[PDB]
Amino acid sequence: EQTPLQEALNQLMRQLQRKDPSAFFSFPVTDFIAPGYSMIIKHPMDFSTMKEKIKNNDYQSIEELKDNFKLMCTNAMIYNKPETIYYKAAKKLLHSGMKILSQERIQSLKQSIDFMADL
Ligand SMILES: COc1cc(-c2cn(C)c(=O)c3cnccc23)cc(OC)c1CN(C)C
Repeated sequence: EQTPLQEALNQLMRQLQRKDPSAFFSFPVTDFIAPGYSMIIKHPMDFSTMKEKIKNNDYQSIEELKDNFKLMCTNAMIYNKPETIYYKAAKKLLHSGMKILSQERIQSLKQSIDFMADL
């Protein structure tokens, strides 16, 4: 049993994950695979945590999910240097994600979500 907001967040989530076919951003970055990551990135974020926040109804607006998505890409652009494949994939993912999470699309969903309340 999910609210219209939760289901809209999951559809956007699945569309965002299709822009990351390499699964670079599907799971948290550990210190084991990236030394000093916990000491450099103060607010780590990844697709798995965002999906967990959706299922626990932690997200309030699509904008909050969009803020986490921006944080996810910018984190990779701080820890990784501009030549790295992680930096370049994060830059491309962020740009694609901003078109998906555009104010135009966030709006069509806000109306449909609202129309599913108050009968
Ligand atoms: C959690 O798992 C993975 C994380 C990364 C990964 C991501 N980001 C954003 C980074 O900045 C990063 C920085 N240094 C080293 C690694 C990463 C890469 C993976 O493989 C290439 C896997 C493993 N498979 C799921 C694909």
